[PDB]
Amino acid sequence: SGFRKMAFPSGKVEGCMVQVTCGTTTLNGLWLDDVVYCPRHVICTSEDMLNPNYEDLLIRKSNHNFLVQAGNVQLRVIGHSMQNCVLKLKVDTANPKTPKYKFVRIQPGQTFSVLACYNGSPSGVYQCAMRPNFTIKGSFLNGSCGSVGFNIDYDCVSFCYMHHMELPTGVHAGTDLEGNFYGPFVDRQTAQAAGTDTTITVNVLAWLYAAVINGDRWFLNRFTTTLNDFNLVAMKYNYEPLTQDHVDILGPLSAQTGIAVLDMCASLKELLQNGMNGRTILGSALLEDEFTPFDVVRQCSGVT
Amino acid sequence: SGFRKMAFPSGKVEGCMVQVTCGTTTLNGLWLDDVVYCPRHVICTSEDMLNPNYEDLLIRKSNHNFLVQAGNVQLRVIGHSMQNCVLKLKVDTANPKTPKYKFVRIQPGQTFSVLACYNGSPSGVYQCAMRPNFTIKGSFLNGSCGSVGFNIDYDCVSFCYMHHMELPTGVHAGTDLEGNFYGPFVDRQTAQAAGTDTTITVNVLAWLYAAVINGDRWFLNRFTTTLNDFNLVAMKYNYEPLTQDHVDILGPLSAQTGIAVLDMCASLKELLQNGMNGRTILGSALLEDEFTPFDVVRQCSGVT
Ligand SMILES: CC(=O)N1CCN(CC(=O)Nc2cnccc2C)CC1
Ligand SMILES: CC(=O)N1CCN(CC(=O)Nc2cnccc2C)CC1
Repeated sequence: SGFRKMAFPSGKVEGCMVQVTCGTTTLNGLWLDDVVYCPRHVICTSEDMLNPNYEDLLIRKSNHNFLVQAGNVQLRVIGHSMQNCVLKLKVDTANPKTPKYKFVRIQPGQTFSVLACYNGSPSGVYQCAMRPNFTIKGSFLNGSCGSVGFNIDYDCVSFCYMHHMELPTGVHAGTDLEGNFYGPFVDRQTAQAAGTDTTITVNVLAWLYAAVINGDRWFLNRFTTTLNDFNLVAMKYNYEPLTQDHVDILGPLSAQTGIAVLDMCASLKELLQNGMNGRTILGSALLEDEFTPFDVVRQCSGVT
Repeated sequence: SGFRKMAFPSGKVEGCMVQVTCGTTTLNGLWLDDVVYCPRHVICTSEDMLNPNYEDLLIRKSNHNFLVQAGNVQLRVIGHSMQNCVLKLKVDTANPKTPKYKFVRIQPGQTFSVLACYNGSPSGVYQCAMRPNFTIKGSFLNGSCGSVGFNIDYDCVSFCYMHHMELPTGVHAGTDLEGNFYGPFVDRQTAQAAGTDTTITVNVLAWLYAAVINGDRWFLNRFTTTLNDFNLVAMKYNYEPLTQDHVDILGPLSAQTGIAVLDMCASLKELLQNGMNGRTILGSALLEDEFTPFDVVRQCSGVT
């Protein structure tokens, strides 16, 4: 028992972190096989930042300008290329610590762990969700670019995010490992609109199931609702509309607790309409949406 | 910017996790140099659990009864001994992945990361605080015993906790790495009183400084208070009394923000007396006490 905002063990990803320096800029790189991936803005200077011409800036750079260091060992760069907003630096040595891995583009509302790094050195690990508006609310300071987000399925690391920027609002934006930004963001120091965000309804329901499993039950009521009725409340409270696909993903949790998904929706409806009345659920005084139904099942069964 | 409940990178500790089986019971062990540490209750059976005579139960066991497996490799046990509530199994091979390490007994109110493990395999990592009453509110299922808590100072891992039990209240208890329980707990399946707990005042203040640094400032007011006055409020709201030692530890945060510690106390006093009024601080709707002043400084400066 107990429910915590748990991150994946970061060991397999720590073994891939390197430092990348180009000119005066230092950030993090991800060394997998004989390739180091890093944000392309490592080639920018302070003036360039406002509207960089990345193709022109990269043409001024040669393999020897990319200084890549894995702790104490220096890597020899034998190729460089830009793919979307990432640079791929081919090195002459395959990372001996390369885990089994995949590059995946996650969906908004899915969760992942972030290994925050500075100068190629890991500082901490935390779990977070890709917001419906494609931003993440992380903890990143200057030098954290190139830190990655990932999930782990037994021995396979699926990298889903590489950190690129902090928007003027203090929220974070980045790319998949092919350098495509999540959301409308660009790697420029410009004010950029993040879409209207919503709360991830399916995750809040999953977390209400985690609460019941772990003994927090005060919010269960004598009511039920329909998807239509619930979605009118979700609309008023800026929650994602619930679909049958979300109900289907909550199936295992519904089966385990014996609480029908629409009955849990009626509990969530009453919490949205009345608040928590100064009470808590799993140590939180708000409705948590950073746990997917998969996360809840995994934590509640002890998956390694 | 951004502030997250960050755990230490778990790689150095993942490399130490092993599985220990004695009879029908399997739990986790910590392999450091040529010693494997694990909870002594690995030698109990269902009947024994209520009041085990550990000295007698261990006398029935020989080195060959302790099956220790590090992933796929089997370790050869050449000695066994009980120290307080831990067993130390001497093995014939020093762990090649042994990091620089220390065994420390943490103080109540201090924080640490837990690497939750099942069958010697890491499942996740989360940060938590040792409650003032010496319990932890973790996420542990059957098989998680032997999972450890730790802090990391650059390359040195200070192990401070080994998980032993879940109290009937769903809270967790364990020992330091010398097998001494934190708090009054014993390794028996008996109802056990956990002391009256309090909120870690110095940590809530540290977290209010983290909030101001990261832009959440709505709670700052035109008031000040004294340690005496603040401590009358702390008393009413079951917060730890604030001392000059706590004020001194908040010094760096006070210097960085320019907000005197007693002025932050007056903000905390108003939040205790009036609540959050449906607002949030760093994504939380309650007063968070799981970040020490050290944690706040480290996260706000990017320490690796
Ligand atoms: C070079 C360029 O066009 N830019 C504009 C500056 N950015 C730098 C940037 O966003 N850093 C950063 C990331 N995360 C947290 C904190 C900070 C300070 C990179 C992309
Ligand atoms: C052998 C003995 O005297 N006991 C009594 C049983 N306990 C087992 C125990 O507390 N397990 C556990 C730990 N954490 C979360 C969930 C569970 C189920 C070990 C100590």
